[PDB]
Amino acid sequence: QMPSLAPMLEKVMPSVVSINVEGSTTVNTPRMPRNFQQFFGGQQQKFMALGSGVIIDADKGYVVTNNHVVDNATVIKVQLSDGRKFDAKMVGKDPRSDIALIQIQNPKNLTAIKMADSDALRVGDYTVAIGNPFGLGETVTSGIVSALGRENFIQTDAAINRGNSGGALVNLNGELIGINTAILAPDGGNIGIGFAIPSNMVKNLTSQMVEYGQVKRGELGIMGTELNSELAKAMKVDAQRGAFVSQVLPNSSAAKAGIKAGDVITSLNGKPISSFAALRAQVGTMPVGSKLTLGLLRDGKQVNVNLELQQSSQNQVDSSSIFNEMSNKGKDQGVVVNNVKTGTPAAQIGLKKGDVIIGANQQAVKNIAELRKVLDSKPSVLALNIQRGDSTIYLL
Amino acid sequence: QMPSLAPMLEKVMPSVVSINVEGSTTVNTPRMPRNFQQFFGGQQQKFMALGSGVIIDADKGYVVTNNHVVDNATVIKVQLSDGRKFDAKMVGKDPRSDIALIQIQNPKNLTAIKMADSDALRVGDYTVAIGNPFGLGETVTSGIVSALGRENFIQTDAAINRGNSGGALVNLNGELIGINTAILAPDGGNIGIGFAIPSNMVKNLTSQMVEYGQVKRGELGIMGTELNSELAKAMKVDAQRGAFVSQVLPNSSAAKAGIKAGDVITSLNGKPISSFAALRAQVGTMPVGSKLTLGLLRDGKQVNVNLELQQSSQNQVDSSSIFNEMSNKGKDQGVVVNNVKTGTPAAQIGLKKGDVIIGANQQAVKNIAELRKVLDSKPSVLALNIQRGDSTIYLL
Amino acid sequence: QMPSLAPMLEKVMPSVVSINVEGSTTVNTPRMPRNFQQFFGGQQQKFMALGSGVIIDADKGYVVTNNHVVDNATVIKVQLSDGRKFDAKMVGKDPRSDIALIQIQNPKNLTAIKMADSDALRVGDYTVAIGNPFGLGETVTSGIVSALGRENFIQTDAAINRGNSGGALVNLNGELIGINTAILAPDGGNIGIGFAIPSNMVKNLTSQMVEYGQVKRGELGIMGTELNSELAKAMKVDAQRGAFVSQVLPNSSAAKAGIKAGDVITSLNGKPISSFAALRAQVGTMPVGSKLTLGLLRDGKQVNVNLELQQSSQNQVDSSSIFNEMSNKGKDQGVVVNNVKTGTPAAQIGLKKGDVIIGANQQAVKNIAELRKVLDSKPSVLALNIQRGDSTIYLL
Amino acid sequence: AEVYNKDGNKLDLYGKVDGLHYFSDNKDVDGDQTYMRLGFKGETQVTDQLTGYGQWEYQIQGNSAENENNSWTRVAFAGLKFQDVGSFDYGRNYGVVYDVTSWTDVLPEFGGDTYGSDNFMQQRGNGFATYRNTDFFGLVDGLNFAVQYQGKNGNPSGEGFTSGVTNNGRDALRQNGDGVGGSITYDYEGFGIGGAISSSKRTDAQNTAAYIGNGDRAETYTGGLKYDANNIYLAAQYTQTYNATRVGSLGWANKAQNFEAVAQYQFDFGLRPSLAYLQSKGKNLGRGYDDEDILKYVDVGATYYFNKNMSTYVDYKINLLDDNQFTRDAGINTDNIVALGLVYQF
Repeated sequence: QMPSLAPMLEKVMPSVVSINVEGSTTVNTPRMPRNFQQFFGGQQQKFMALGSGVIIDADKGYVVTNNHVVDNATVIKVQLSDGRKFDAKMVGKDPRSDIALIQIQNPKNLTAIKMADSDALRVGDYTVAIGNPFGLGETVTSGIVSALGRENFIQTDAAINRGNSGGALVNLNGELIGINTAILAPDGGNIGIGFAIPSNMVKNLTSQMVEYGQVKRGELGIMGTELNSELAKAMKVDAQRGAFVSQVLPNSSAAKAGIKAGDVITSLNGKPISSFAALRAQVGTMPVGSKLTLGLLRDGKQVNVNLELQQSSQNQVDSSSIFNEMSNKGKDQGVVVNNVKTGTPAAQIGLKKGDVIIGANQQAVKNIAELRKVLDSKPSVLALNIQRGDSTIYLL
Repeated sequence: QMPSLAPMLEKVMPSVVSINVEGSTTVNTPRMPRNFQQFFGGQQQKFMALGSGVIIDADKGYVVTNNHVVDNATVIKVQLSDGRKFDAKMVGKDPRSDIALIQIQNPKNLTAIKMADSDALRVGDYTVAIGNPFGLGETVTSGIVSALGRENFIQTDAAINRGNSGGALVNLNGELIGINTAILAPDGGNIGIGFAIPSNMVKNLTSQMVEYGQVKRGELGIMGTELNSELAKAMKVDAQRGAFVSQVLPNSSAAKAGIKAGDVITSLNGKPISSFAALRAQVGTMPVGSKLTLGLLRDGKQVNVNLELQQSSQNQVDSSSIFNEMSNKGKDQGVVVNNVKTGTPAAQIGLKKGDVIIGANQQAVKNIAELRKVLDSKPSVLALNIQRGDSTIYLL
Repeated sequence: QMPSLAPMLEKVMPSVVSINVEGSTTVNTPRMPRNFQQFFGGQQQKFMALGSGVIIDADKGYVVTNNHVVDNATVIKVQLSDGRKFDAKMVGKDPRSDIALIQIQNPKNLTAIKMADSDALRVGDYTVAIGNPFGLGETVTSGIVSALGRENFIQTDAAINRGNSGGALVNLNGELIGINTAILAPDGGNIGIGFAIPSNMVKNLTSQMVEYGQVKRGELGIMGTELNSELAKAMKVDAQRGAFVSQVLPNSSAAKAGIKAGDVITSLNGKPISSFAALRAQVGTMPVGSKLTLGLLRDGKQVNVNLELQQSSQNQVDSSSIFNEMSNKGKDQGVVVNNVKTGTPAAQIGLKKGDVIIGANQQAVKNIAELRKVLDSKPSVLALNIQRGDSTIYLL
Repeated sequence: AEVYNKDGNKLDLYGKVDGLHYFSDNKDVDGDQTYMRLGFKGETQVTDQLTGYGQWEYQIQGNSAENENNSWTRVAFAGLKFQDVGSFDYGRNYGVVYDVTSWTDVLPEFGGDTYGSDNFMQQRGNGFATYRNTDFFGLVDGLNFAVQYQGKNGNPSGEGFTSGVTNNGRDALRQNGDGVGGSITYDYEGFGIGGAISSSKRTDAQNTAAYIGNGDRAETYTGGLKYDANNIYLAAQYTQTYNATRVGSLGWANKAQNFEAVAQYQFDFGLRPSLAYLQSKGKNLGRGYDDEDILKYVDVGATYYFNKNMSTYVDYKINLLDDNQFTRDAGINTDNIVALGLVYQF
């Protein structure tokens, strides 16, 4: 009869799930009355998000999805394409790539998609996207590979006018080639065409979340922008062709090793650095503990140093199956906890600002994958062998 | 050589027509001067509309189209794809589905599309839309079946960025699978993807207009909305999870049988009613004279009753081939006329607010299809055997 | 395995180039301060443009592109798909069609696309567009022939949501079928679907630029609009159904021969003229020196006359390989120079407002193609045998 | 800043950048409100008695992305001044009613909003011909008066209007027919007393069923009082209007009674706290609205002056309007707003 994508879609759909997130966040307190002819310029607020995800491990119930959907989640629900409902928990997330991993709680008879090799993609190749555009459900749209970046973001015309960046990008064989994302951050929604992380990168970032707790991406800990910013002018910067250092992050390697706002990096390991962009991307091709010597500019300053795990990708209330923001520290040198909060449920448990945890409630916790591997096997007695540098206490 | 949709399009185009509507409406009288820095807050006004339609009966010259195009028409013109021009008259319309039927006056050598079976549609299936996007003519665009609702609105990516909801949705065999619509009422234009009524529903709604004068859809005659509305708050509604009754329609079954604004329906024939939506859709799966008992909420009130034909789908100046708003009454119990107007051309003929017409100017008029079947055969002498309940007069 | 457009795209891409234009223009001088709650109502300003082009002559390095990209260029750069960079110079442009021709300076090993026959296009035919949507590079998108005008602008759904009107439109065989354009002038960006000039017209307009210096399109030299304009009302025009003459252009044939603002043309060579539109398009189907008698309306006025080359398509600093706005004059009757500027680099060389150039620095210059053919072969000694009517001087 | 002063011509080029943020439950006003203003005032000595001048001021919003520009002209006028006789100027300028109401328009961010721009002769507007006499021929120190005419600003041109058009036409909420007004103020030592009256023809576009407050003319009557000495600033104004006060987007108030009061103190160390109250009470509004508050708020704020070129402020609009049908229909803000600003000026 007539050609159709329905035959492979039937072998694919069981792997695509819907995701309903419920969570809260801090919003500013509304000042009243409200005057709409007056252009001006803390409380938790519940919000609801919804997106798609792809079953990537049928046994473990591992579902890949966008970080812009599950971010700040308190409750994450998943509904299979056959209608069965499950609960899910955060296992990992990485805001850079806008990719996150979750785990269906109590999976039973699941189907996982097969991942194809991103590296074999070519522009005229056919593409099919599957997502939940406006909430009304699971929509599939078709097209082709528009641009192969060459980070290799995949570009495709199988998008959706005014809709939210769905999820799965699949080839004509039903294999996963990329997860569609949203490059319009803290928004969701597209620029006109579609951007996907390639399947090979998805596989890679995803395994890290599993086997470590987070992705090994080191940060230079500087924060800044281009040489056009109001501060590059309001501070008049000499020789403009590089990355403007607006501030050096606290307790960072850039901070520790030496550097101060103003200097404009001009190179990284000999190579020219013409824009924060160039730099932000280059430092992203280097895993923790790496050493990268870069040239700065004040009069003619330059240094060499080693970076540590970034702070963007971190964990929260999913390490201890219970409930309560740690992350990994250097190589397999335990799990270092970061900025504690105000509610202080975890600080209340004797955990400060820089407390490592090499003791797996008794054993070795070189990382959050392991640590969490124990706070899930023996939920009975828990004594966190934490040692924030000196103090080696054992709280419950 | 190379594949192409041109070969089937050539067998399809003769069935697609263009439609030019001319008509008027009531607009408010402009207050002058005009101050664009002052956000404020009867006369007929001519307007022009244009859309596409599909020839569905070559002999009778029956063309299906959107109700948002022909609504309020005074003059409706049709131009075939070969360029022949004709006049058309309203035969039916149904605002819910946004579907309307018209008849080419004096057809000669027409081609009708074959309708395929909507029920056999599947998501990866290929789709082709044909319409008049910006007026500039007849545009065809292609794609696939995105979502099969499952009312079964069909969702497809063969739409158009910023254009008006065209008309025909056809499969790769040139058969009609759906008529594209506009879910952005009293606007036309899409949300980002395309919504079509399925061909099987089109066939069904369309035959009703032919063989009855209108579609048999009973209304519960309540009007209201959700439990979020300003009135659900400004009136503080207890137990919020249902349909808010803002008002009970006059001379209605809800009115007649018993009900008053405020009560929030909680169920319909035992089943839960969590939103006006749910309800508006459920009452739409029930033809006139049906009986549906529903539970209300005031303190704990509930009733049972039978509904009558809705008022949205009605007729006007097309029943009497002449010129001048009736509709059907219950089963084949004549044709009941509704709200007369101000110009009073038909009221001037001895027709009040509730005047039935069982007399076909001499015969049986159980319905508008029949009635109109007579005011078209014998346009000589006309005596309307109308009886508005008691008075059984015979006007000309 | 699976079907793909990648195999023909690999035979096509080497012909598609990227184009970076740098140039300036006259902007108004900003008045400060700036009050954003105050709706109000000369200096050169540099700007940057970028677009795509198609190699159309491998030997001569001839690249076709949109006039909205190269217009006002001072510097035009081209980058092949393999990454080789070249410089380019204007050889021709035509704002009506929004089509321009350029020449790579110093081509080496180039590939040209094959042009297919536009006339054989049909609506269901498959289409593929190649362009640089948001600057980020060369994107290809696919689709079909939506509308075949029938000027034959091609309409296709292979466009891009919110992006700039790319360039090449190619069929499934990799042959050029149209150059995509922007009908949203002095903007770039689409209406929702794509508009392309057909390949056969591209071939035709393009050769003219080569063999003459510009396209032979005669103008009636009137300027005006429809009968709705504020001036058609503010001046109350009797019998409204034609083209409103707002002004007769200076030194024009309309001016010379006879005509004055107000008259509304009603016909052109016997045929009805119901809109400026109709007229602007009809006068565009007539090459210079043609004779077209049209009927005007004042009380009942009508005349006959012969038009000359339009002024929209002209040349500037590319005739003399050096640097400095001429155009062609009638048949091969030399090259007539038009409105000189303020910097006066060329006026400074003894060239007034109406100076012809039949002397090729010694030879025959019936046209800009020839003239420029000499100011490129012998860049040594240059004596412009110009004669602006009477004065036959010989400047350097 | 005076950037030119030579051979009897002076040019002052001035401006400010206000890095500004609003905090509000009302998301239509919430967020970045950064803006800049630029202007010039020039004067030329014609004779010892006669001076010519011109002034221009422009606001450019600093809170938009680069694909748009939101900017406007605040004032633009040229004039002549004769020593001990008076002055005349023409252009976009302030209406003479503002001579009195300006006295309470001294708040860090808010205030001055019982009226608006392009609002008959109440504030900034087009086509003002303004005559002023200072000190009564120099024979009564501190006594000033003004008489002003405003030409019609009507329907836009080129939009199919068949009456009431002007070259610079606009929407009806910002139109005006011909108007005339006057002001008198007297200031002795620290004290000030003042009054103003305006009367403008209303255009046909303004008097349609689409707008509340239909009427032949817009009239305003204003009284004001001021005290400004010993580091204390006190002022109050009361205005009665007829078919002149906008009611959001609905049109105008048949009658309105407007009141504004402010109290401010200047500490030696640079802090200037401010307290104010504003209200606008509309009467006989039509469409069943009857009597309604158009505006009602208490404003508490403070500015810190680092010097004459740098300052920072917080202003807190405590909005006493309640969310009701009327304010919803008119689109009037009923939420509180906190503004925080940091201002460089020259």
